Amino acid sequence: AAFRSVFPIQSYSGNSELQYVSYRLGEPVFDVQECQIRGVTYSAPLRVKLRLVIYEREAPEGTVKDIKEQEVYMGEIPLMTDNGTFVINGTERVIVSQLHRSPGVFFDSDKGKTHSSGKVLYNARIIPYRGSWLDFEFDPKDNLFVRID
Amino acid sequence: QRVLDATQLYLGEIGYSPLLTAEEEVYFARRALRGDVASRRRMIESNLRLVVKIARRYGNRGLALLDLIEEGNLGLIRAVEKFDPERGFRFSTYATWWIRQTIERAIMNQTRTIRLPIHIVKELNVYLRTARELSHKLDHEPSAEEIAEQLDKPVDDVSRMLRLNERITSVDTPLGGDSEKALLDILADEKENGPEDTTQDDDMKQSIVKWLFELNAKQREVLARRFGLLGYEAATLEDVGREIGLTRERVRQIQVEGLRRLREILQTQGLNIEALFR
Amino acid sequence: GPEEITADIPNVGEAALSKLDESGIVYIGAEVTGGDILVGKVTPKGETQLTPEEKLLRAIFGEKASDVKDSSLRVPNGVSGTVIDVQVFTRDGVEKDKRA
Amino acid sequence: AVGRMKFNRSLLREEIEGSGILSKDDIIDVMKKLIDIRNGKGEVDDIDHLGNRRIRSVGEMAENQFRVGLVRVERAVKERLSLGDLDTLMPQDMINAKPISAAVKEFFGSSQLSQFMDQNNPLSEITHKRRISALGPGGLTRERAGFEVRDVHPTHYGRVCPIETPEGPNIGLINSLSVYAQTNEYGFLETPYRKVTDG
Amino acid sequence: SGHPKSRLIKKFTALGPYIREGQCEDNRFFFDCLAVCVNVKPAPEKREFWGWWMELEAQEKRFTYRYQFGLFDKEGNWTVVPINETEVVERLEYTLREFHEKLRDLLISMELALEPSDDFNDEPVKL
Repeated sequence: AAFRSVFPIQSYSGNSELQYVSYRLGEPVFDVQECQIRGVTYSAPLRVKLRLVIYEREAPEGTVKDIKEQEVYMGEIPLMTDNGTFVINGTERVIVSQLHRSPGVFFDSDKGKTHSSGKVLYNARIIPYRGSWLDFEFDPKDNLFVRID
Repeated sequence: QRVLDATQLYLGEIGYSPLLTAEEEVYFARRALRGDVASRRRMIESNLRLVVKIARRYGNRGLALLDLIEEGNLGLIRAVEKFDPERGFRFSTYATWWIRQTIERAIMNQTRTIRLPIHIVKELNVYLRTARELSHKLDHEPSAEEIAEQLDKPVDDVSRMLRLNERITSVDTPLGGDSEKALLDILADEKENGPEDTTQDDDMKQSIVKWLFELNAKQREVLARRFGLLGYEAATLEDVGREIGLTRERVRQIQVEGLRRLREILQTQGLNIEALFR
Repeated sequence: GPEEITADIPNVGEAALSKLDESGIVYIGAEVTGGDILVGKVTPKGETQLTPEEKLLRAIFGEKASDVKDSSLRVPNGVSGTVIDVQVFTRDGVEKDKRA
Repeated sequence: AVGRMKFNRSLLREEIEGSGILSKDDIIDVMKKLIDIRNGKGEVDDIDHLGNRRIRSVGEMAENQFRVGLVRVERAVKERLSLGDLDTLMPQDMINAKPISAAVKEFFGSSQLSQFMDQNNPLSEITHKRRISALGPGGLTRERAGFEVRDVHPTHYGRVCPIETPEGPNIGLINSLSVYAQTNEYGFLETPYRKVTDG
Repeated sequence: SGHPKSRLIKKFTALGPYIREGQCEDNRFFFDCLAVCVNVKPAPEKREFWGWWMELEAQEKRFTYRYQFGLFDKEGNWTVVPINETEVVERLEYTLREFHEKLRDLLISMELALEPSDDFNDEPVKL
């Protein structure tokens, strides 16, 4: 999901595009006992198979003159052990699960004084998982005011 | 009324000069190199956008953006200082060298808090480029031994140059995540003695002076000028030979005699070599 | 220079150096307590320029000055345990001693 | 997918999926619903209600950090690609391993939620792993946590323990998951119930 | 001054590398265009230029010009001596004519007149 989200990366309309093919995870060189002793993480490397395409000139959606598949490395993800723990630098860490507010519309009110008359001012709020916020707050004169972030 | 941050004002400002054509650039340089300052002003004032374009690429190093822009400006001033129109070349090709190199030397100079020289930073960048190319061959972090293998250089040299890439930490950052404990709470003033060692030294000095005056005069004057202790200077056996007692061998003799008397005097107080030296 | 590891540490007697082996690390199973030397680490230093009281002291006892200072890993104060494990790591190229 | 589900379920649409970005009718429907909420028809929500609160976990937050590494690798790849050449160069030098490793190690090494396992029991290990904290990235802090999210809710029953939270500055921000409390496809805490039929 | 007289020097500087600002006077402006070097070999300071050099006289009726040719010496002056060589004279003439066209368009944009002087008639250029 993350790869097919961010890939393919293309150039600045430079008739070249870096696309994603498939990935694969390596074997850990150290199991958990040896890597708790050794002080290193318990990780596994991802050899991502990539492919660099080159669109031709005078070819907006013409063919590619040059494609080249090359299995590249990047990063090293720590594998979760058989109990829910990681080994990070010799220690043993637990990623605590987080409870956050659900993205989407959210019709909160105000319900405070906030006016010196006690009128309530309803405001929508559109939270995404990623992106800019959006409110629609009312004004005390019954004006509807957007605000962005 | 512009919003008054330094970057927006500058980037809005630099567009107030039309970019020059090739014959235009050559004519302005012809006027400039014979000492007409207006031509220099026009040539430097126009190609500021070149400096922002070149120093755009050098972002997100140690220097902030406007520092990179202003250091490229210095090289641009150097470039119009030494441009030749007689080669017929476009000015951008010649100035690109000067601006790119004087931002590169800026990042090599003004980044590290402990200033490493140029050649050490180029040598460290050689090794970091080698490690970046070596990481795709063995899919782990290349060691100091691995870089020393791939460059056939000694392992201690590459180890030293990588240890000179320390990324010197702050003090004021808190530790443990919770914002209650920075390095000022952890670090101890190591050069300043506390009151314990500072009173041991003064008590030892007074005890030494007391034991020396407990020793007879001819021995303790030799042992005083011998070490510079009792308000004297630390003199040679040849020096106190010519100064007090003419036989240097007898000065050694009275020194050994005084040292034996002081050995007895110290051990009468129970201070043996195990006592003073654990 | 390099901080060595050996069991010839200046200004400490045999009463603490009994528990280390000849390779400067303590014996497994040794009942150590508060203040004893676990790992004897000599550290080099230079430009001593002794105050004349310590010069007179080392001349009284005939003691030599020590170019190596002592940064041995000793037990913290209060804890008295039993050494159950010694793990010796070494950078490649460095020579392992008898213990490693 | 979750935001679009909660969206189209909040303004009463039959679909539960669609375009992840907004559209014109989305904003117009939110405006009309807010207006009707002013006129009386429709009621306000509440944040503490656990139909308005997800559960992020190691997969979700780790994938978010992986995306954060990959957008910087996309910036560097667009810098390498359009500038300079074409080239017949191979895609082994256009990608630097150390930003992605730096991002994922910065998460797993020291985030707010990457904590040591308090390993002095079996029980302490389990109740460290089954922790539902509301701090961290995208979450509030202790200084501006009002008396509402500290509080217990009539929706906590069967999802979150009401008697297991550490007292102190973070009371009811470090809630613990109930025994049988599962987790949805989307992530809101679901709990088992056995169906009464006719009688 | 006794004219607009301050916007016009800005229009001349916008016209291009021709106006010498320090060589201007009261109701009299200066123009030269260094175009052909005498040699490539020496220092950029010591490279003398084949170029022209004209002065002005400002009236509210007309603008007055007197053309001269010659070289730009190392001392920072001009001497009226033409080099008998065809294509460099064509270069000086062509660049001079482009300058005069732009200047005539400029005084057109201020609705002024471009009159030659009484001493323009000895210039071998076409204008």
